[PDB]
Amino acid sequence: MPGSELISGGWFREENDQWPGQAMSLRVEKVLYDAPTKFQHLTIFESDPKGPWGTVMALDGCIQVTDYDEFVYHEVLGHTSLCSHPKPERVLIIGGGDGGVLREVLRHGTVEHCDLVDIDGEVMEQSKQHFPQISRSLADPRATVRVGDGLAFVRQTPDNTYDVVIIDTTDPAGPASKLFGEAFYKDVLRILKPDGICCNQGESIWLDLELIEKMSRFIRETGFASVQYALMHVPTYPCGSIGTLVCSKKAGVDVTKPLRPVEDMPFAKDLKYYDSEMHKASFALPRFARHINN
Amino acid sequence: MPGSELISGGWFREENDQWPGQAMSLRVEKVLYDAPTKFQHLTIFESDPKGPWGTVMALDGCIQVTDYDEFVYHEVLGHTSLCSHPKPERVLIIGGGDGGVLREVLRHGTVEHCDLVDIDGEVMEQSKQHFPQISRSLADPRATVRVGDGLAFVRQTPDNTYDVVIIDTTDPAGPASKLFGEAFYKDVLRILKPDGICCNQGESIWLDLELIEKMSRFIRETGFASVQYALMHVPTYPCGSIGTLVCSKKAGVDVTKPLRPVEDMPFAKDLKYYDSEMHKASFALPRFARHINN
Ligand SMILES: C[S@@H](CCCN)C[C@H]1O[C@@H](n2cnc3c(N)ncnc32)[C@H](O)[C@@H]1O
Ligand SMILES: C[S@@H](CCCN)C[C@H]1O[C@@H](n2cnc3c(N)ncnc32)[C@H](O)[C@@H]1O
Ligand SMILES: C[C@H]1CC[C@H](N)CC1
Ligand SMILES: C[C@H]1CC[C@H](N)CC1
Repeated sequence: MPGSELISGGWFREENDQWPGQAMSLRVEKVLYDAPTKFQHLTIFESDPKGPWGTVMALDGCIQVTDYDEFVYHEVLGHTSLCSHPKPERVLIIGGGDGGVLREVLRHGTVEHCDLVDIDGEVMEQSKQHFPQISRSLADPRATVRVGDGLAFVRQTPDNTYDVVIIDTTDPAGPASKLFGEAFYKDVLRILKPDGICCNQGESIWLDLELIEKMSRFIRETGFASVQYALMHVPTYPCGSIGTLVCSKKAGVDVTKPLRPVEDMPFAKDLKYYDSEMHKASFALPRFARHINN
Repeated sequence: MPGSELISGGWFREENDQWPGQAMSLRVEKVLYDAPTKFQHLTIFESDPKGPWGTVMALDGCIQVTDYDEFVYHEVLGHTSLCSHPKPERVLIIGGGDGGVLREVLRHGTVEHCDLVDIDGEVMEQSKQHFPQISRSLADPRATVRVGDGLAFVRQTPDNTYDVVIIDTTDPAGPASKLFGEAFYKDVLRILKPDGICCNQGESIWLDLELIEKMSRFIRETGFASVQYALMHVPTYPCGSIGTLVCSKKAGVDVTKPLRPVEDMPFAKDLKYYDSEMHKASFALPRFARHINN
């Protein structure tokens, strides 16, 4: 479990045994906050003003968000799931304490309410202080923001409660561990309504392709009718990309083409990454990973 | 600018003023070569065998190739350009002294001859010694390999010589400098046959978007009828991606949909990244960059 010692000689170095032998490094202008939380080690620094990255957040030594590229993952998770759903009115976010996916969910006019549950209340608090453009969602009249374990939350929730569940979690080492398990997905399937859509933080085709194969297999077997992995460019996640498994409870749904294209909604031109062309492209995978989606 | 000092404390750190404030880092197991060439600083190392990267080559401190992900860029440049041409028989490769694009170009049955011209004979020599799976192509009877400057080579070539020109260069700092220039593209246009295609090493949408905008405009200005940027995933290039400008001399050519799909050719199944679905997907650009193609 990495902590403060990743910042050394003016650089943050993302050394981790979850990706042995490589580390993304960012020069540190100023550390804004660095402390153990009740659950994780949280570090926030201002990176070199000569580069574009701005403020950076890491949890247990893993880069979470930067000012410069945070729009990609937030938009892809928010809009790829909601544009796959016929009328998403009630949405649950597990994790996502920075507010980024919530910001994108609330651009949707169909959404009446979004619950957000993150185990670590300090992520919400520091995101409010140091990433106001990411966390201003947390104060929305349509949001509830709860501190708690996501596994316990879904287990306490009634059948058929949500239209969309978005699992925006840290990596499997640390308190997100069980959120990558089959028993959790089974409960996710149960709290979804019949036309339910679920997407997650689905890890890397370069480093975690075997995990991605495992998850897509067991999520289909637990009872989701379809699962398709969407690939996105994020320079500051390990190896420059991350994906999301986009899962439909209802059979005969094609999540790879937008059901409700964002281009018909008034906020499409505000987005910096996602549009319907990017939605469709994100499901095309390099030949070596294409078996995930075939 | 950078040399041997990029290896320190068991690690290679890709620090460079072309991407200020950031660096990919790789643990070094054994240094295999590290010395100035006639033109540039060449570093070759075996990376951590606990990680997946294998052998790594850097020029002037910029990572050029690793065993693990070299297939992406070489497949994309070789096949996106050739599959856009009705019958590519003569091909020129500028740069490319590692052999990788050449390996891909020679899979095509239509190719009768390929000239490859790279300024650095030592790159070719070290590629044969440390990267035999990349450099096997250099001895092919269908290739003529030259050590020389690409600028002078194209200036000395007759009009209408080549079906395809591929410009596989290092970054603009160092001997590739003028290969990013409008004078060079004028000559490239002149040496293409009337249905000629050109593609290049087109840099990063995250770090070099203004350069990509300028190049795209001047290449159209010099008389290419169209220019489209294809985006690809390469973990070990800065920000984890790179692109290629795919340029048609003839009007009426849509390079973004394959003219000669690879799936109809006998080697398609041998590829590890590229296929027609990936080709089409490569031209969908995040909103913030999409003005390049639209
Ligand atoms: C910051 S968010 C990812 C950054 C891009 N939005 C990842 C969050 O997952 C939370 N997380 C990790 N484990 C859990 C559990 N078990 N429950 C809820 N939230 C969790 C963790 O506190 C981070 O804030
Ligand atoms: C290694 S190759 C890129 C690695 C992915 N194939 C880049 C080559 O560009 C050559 N290069 C740089 N400048 C020139 C000029 N001016 N002419 C030809 N080749 C050049 C340089 O020697 C590298 O071998
Ligand atoms: C959102 C989550 C942050 C941690 C990364 N390693 C993977 C993606
Ligand atoms: C091929 C070329 C090598 C150096 C990188 N910065 C860009 C891509």
